[PDB]
Amino acid sequence: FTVKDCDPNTGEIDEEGYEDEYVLEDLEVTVADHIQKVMKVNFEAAWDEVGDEFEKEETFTLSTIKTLEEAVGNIVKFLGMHPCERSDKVPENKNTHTLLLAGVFRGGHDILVRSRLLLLDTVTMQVTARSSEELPVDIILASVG
Amino acid sequence: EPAMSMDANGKIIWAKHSEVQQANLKAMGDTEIKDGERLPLAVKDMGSCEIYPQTIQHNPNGRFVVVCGDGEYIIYTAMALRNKSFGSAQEFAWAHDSSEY
Repeated sequence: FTVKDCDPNTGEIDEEGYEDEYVLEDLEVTVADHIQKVMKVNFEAAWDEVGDEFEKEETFTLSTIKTLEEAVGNIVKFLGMHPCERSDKVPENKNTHTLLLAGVFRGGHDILVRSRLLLLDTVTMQVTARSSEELPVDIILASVG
Repeated sequence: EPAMSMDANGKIIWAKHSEVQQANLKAMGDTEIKDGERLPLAVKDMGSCEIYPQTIQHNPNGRFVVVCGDGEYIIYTAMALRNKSFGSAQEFAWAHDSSEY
């Protein structure tokens, strides 16, 4: 900006004044500015289907902590989607969990996620992102973080 | 020295003169001239602290200065002319990053 001084009493607004620039804050763009979180038009089918065309994967095996919760903090909250297919709920503890989760991404097509968190007693887990849009499968796996 | 630190826009804001009030900081200038030859300043004080310093150090982005004097540290929010913060020292490091100390 070109920075101009004020008199608030009665001012002056004149062509001159000199610039300095100040660095502003980052904008990060989310996976929730774009999405409508949903319930499926056809989960059974869709669920699978989305796999069919779309599916990328990441696996981790969890050996120092046996808790979802960290993961959980990043996922419900980052994606802004619904955990489910009756596979959401956990009390202050729970043995196993799946979020098979929903919403639709911008540009029309959908971004779909299944997270099977598996507890043997370590957690090893299958995160699936399946999508009706290509950019989202790679994204979900990242974005969730 | 006085206590001053310069924003790379081009304002070395110092304070005081030698024992004058701190009331005097500023300098964005406005003009250009030859290497050997000499230059003009702007005029618009801010400040009129009390504590008498001997350090000025800019924030790592010039920005937040922490100034120590009388043995305590006033940090200023500078443009703000706000006290960014204060306490008593002994010795210092900014976490260079520009976010801790």
